[PDB]
Amino acid sequence: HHHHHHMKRKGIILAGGSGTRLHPATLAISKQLLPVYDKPMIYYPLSTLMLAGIREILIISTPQDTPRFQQLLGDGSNWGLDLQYAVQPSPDGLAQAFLIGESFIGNDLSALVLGDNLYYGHDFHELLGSASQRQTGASVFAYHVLDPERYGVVEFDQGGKAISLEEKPLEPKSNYAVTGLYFYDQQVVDIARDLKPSPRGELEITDVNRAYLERGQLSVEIMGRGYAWLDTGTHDSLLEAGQFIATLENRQGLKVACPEEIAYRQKWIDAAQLEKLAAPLAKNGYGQYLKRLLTETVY
Amino acid sequence: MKRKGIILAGGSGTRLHPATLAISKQLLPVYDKPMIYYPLSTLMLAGIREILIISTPQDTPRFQQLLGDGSNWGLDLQYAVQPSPDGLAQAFLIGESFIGNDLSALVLGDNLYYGHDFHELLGSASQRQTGASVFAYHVLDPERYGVVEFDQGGKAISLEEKPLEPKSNYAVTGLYFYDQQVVDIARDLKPSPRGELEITDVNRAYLERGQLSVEIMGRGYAWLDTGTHDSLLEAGQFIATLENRQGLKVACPEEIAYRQKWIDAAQLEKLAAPLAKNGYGQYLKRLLTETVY
Amino acid sequence: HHHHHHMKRKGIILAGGSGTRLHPATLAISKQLLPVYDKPMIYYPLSTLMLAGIREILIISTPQDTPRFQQLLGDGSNWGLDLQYAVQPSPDGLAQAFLIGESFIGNDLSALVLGDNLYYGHDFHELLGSASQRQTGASVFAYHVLDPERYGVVEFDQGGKAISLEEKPLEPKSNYAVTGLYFYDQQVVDIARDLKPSPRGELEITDVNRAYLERGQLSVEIMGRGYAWLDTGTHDSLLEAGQFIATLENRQGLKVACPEEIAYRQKWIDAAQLEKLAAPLAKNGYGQYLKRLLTETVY
Amino acid sequence: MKRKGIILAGGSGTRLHPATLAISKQLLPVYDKPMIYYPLSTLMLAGIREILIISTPQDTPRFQQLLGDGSNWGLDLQYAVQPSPDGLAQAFLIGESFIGNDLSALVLGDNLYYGHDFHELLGSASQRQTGASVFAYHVLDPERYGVVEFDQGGKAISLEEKPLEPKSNYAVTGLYFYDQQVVDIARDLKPSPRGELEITDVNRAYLERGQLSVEIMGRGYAWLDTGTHDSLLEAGQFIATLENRQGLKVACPEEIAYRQKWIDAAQLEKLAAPLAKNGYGQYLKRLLTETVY
Ligand SMILES: CCNc1c(N)n(Cc2ccccc2)c(=O)[nH]c1=O
Ligand SMILES: CCNc1c(N)n(Cc2ccccc2)c(=O)[nH]c1=O
Ligand SMILES: CCNc1c(N)n(Cc2ccccc2)c(=O)[nH]c1=O
Ligand SMILES: CCNc1c(N)n(Cc2ccccc2)c(=O)[nH]c1=O
Ligand SMILES: [Cl-]
Ligand SMILES: [Cl-]
Ligand SMILES: [Cl-]
Ligand SMILES: [Cl-]
Repeated sequence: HHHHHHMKRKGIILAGGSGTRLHPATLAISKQLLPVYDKPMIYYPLSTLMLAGIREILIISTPQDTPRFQQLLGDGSNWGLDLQYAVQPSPDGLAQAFLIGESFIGNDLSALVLGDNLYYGHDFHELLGSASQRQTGASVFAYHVLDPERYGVVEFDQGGKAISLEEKPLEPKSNYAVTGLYFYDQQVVDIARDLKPSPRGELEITDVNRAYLERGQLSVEIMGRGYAWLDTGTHDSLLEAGQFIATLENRQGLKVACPEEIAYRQKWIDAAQLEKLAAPLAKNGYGQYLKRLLTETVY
Repeated sequence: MKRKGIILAGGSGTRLHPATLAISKQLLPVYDKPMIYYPLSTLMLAGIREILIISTPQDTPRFQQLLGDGSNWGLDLQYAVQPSPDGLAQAFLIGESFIGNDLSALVLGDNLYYGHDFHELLGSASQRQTGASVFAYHVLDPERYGVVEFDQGGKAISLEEKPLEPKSNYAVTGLYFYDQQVVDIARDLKPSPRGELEITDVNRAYLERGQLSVEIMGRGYAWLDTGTHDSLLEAGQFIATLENRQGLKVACPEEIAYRQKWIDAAQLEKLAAPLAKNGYGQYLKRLLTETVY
Repeated sequence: HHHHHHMKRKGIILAGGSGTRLHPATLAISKQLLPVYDKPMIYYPLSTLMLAGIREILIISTPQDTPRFQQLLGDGSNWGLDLQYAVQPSPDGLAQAFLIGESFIGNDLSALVLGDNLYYGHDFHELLGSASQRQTGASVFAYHVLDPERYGVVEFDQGGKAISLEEKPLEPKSNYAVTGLYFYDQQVVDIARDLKPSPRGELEITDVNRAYLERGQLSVEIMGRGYAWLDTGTHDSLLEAGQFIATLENRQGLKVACPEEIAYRQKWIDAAQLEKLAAPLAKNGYGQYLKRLLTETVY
Repeated sequence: MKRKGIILAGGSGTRLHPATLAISKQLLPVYDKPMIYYPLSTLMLAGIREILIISTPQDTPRFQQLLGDGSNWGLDLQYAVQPSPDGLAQAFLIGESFIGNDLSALVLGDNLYYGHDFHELLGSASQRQTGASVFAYHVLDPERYGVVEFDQGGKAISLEEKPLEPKSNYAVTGLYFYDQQVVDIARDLKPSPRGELEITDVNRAYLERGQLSVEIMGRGYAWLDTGTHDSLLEAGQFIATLENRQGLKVACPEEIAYRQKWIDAAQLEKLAAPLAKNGYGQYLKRLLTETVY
């Protein structure tokens, strides 16, 4: 039948099971509900989507922990967002987010973020706003790491054009890992639907990204060394991520990934709404921070 | 007589929100294990195997999920709820039937202890069949705690809960040993000016009869609580620095049960199987074949 | 007499005494020779000047420690720089750098950096290159901090124009501290010469900066929250600075403030020279890093 | 008999360059004090007051500048040089005349110890008038150290220096107590395959005569060395976490001398005056008026 034709990019946060890998620390709750310093891990990637201008977001978690994500985040209305929830019964891979979120996505552009990925740096807002406005094809970010063999790895020719993607290569072609933030057009769900599980039994995001690469529709932007991309893969790196955020925040007196703040700066909530969000947290440093935001100009 | 143990793992209010909005503090990790493994380990090192875990209505089921009935670790665990955070002394009313006619010990669910001959420092408090024993520890900010005053001869003469003008820098730690008198003392407590049933009031009751032993926990011991986001990060880094230097874990309950002969080599072997692919299971398997002094 | 008229901006690092403040840790050596993680503190501000394109640099230290700075840094030729040395017998204030360095500066533009100031962030190269190219007036950077009362503080009108500078105000007009990096034109030495000591007995850089402000020649650029400006004011912040750098470097496998690297990327030294600098450090991670730089493209 | 002490604070080569290019590692800070305060404090806690400090030619004058003749702290300090890093056992040749006919103890200038009843753990090694005493400690990477093998009954039967295939995870720490035999044993040592005079060879010489006491330093003690940039940062954070929690310092030599009665309240008062405006002087002044148990 006939369709008609007349900002809308939707977001997805994958906040499912980290299996048994960080057990026993994660036996009683999801990794993405563990705090990084002063706030739940999931505030960080949520803030990343918000900085990209995305207000309609699906959170994918396990059946066991969806209610706790719901208690924490609600339907998003407090922060000028709309948050929806979906469950992932079995951790069958990151590309399953698109099958799980098919109805949520509809006919729109989308972005996927890993619920345990934290980014920090300058003009991040601008770096994200950019990729979001590129409507067709896919956009990813490559970042120089010490251990590229743990990641999807991008190979570049001498001109600096991406020419290949390999998932966890034993002999990486570069030290450039693909980060856990992905922007996609309307082709992604069909590409995902045609994926066959890898030898590990999982539906691989690198296969989605390779599909765009083969079509000549993959933009790979370098996220330079002056950005911090932390993930919380080990107990040791989770501790480092906490110390990192604590050092920045205690130095600056400004928070990284405060959603109330980001919504306020985006004009998604007003001063009066922000004041209401501060009232219940007024006795701790978090509510006090929100209060101070109403009476200060921050450039 | 036998001594039963109680871990109070109740609500920290809104103090660490939003980090703790979703889940209680004592279910969160300190480095590589849930915070509550640490006080549980403290009780186990005092030789206590019958333990009641008290937490909020919402999270008691989740402590139950995490720890089970304890039989996998040669423990006997029971659970109870504290409907509202109305004071630490409520532990003895909530746990009155659990305690029965036995000796007891209470540990706070967010207290972490590290040091040498702990097994021995606890055993000597555990051995007193009469009176109460507590530990005093020199801190920078005594006003946050129950504060003990000593006379010139080193005798404890007063306790004040969160004084505006502390008499010393010696705070009472969150580990308490009691005789058969504590339930009856807790039953006669009146709420304090802050609307709480105070553990310090209990301790003062023993002090007034000359039945409070106040042992000094020396500077060569580490007492950490997880009261702020900053100190929480400090506790994790501390445990990480010790464990990665030594190749030995602090407060691994499976290891402690095994060393106490509460489980045998074959039970530990079974416990190691689920986490065989990660560091924790690998650690437990290694405990089967290594002599550690 | 008649003068004639036909990149040349010179740099100065103040690396003098921190008094007794960090004693006893600084009894046996200068604070600016203490390592921050894996390299001496002074590598960081030196790298900052290098990133600004400055190759001619004066290091001001105490008589006691100048030889150790000389042993460490030499005359700069190894790194495509020229380094000169001057002593500050008594810690009489930061603005004394211009009287001490008067002959070094000559008729040129200049930049002053504090030897204990560390900066990290994206397009820092570009942010510095910018200020260096502004030839007339002065350029400074303002950064939101938790404790502005410890610093020179800048006040802005509602339009965002700087209107006042106050040195360590008990009641700061904003949370914007002036950072320890300063770019000056040819007027600075005369302004410094006319300074009278403050009540603390010191020649204040904020008085120099106010002089430019009163003339309408002070540019104050915001260094945003996605940049890290760390100083090493306390034992606690020195520890945090070390952990910060260690987390970035171990994540990325790239160093912050490696002068050999920066000189190589600036074309001030070639591959063969870099190879020679790596030979003596070949057994440790530092020399190994320098070696890897010859065989890798880093964007 | 009296026991003299030696701190070996010599060169770490190019291993931590460029951090240590300008100055030796043991002059750098661990948190708030120079690294060498920590082993000095260890000797002082073992009751040792006559101490020889051995370092590189370049930096001995700077240890002399930092520490003086020790009389301000009720110590008797002397200095000597190790012209080249030719093995720890060189300490006893360099210090032969210093030692004379007395008992001795050697500590490495970059070893940091923390734990309870250290004063007591050292005093019991200090009391042996015959033989040698060392401490073994469970580590993750024993191949970096002198490694001790035990039989089934817990007896030390072998030592290997940096084995490719360690017999256990028990490393010998950098603190050694010796009787009058050590100089003569060191004098007969031959350089090892690595061109070093080995402390492990000295220790094996005592072991062969059944005169090596190998005490276990338990897991409740922290032994830190500052061998890598990473571990250096871990040592500082560890000391910071303890000191800021307790309001008490680890390895403050002025305090240790005062508690040992080597200086009096009036001497400490004078020592506090120079740094009165910072935390360290404020700490020392506070020690005059506070009972710390
Ligand atoms: C640099 C870290 N990112 C970040 C930024 N940039 N901002 C400023 C900002 C948010 C949204 C719209 C305009 C400005 C925050 O408030 N919180 C943040 O966490
Ligand atoms: C280092 C803190 N304490 C501790 C000790 N001491 N032990 C040894 C031990 C446990 C039970 C019976 C005998 C010996 C552990 O296994 N785990 C520990 O956490
Ligand atoms: C982001 C931290 N700054 C930094 C940067 N940007 N670079 C890249 C660079 C240096 C000079 C010219 C072009 C590129 C380093 O090599 N070391 C650094 O420390
Ligand atoms: C915590 C490590 N040990 C330590 C101890 N034990 N003491 C107490 C003490 C010193 C000398 C004689 C009697 C008592 C310190 O003053 N500083 C210390 O660093
Ligand atoms: Cl920014
Ligand atoms: Cl002690
Ligand atoms: Cl960058
Ligand atoms: Cl122990």
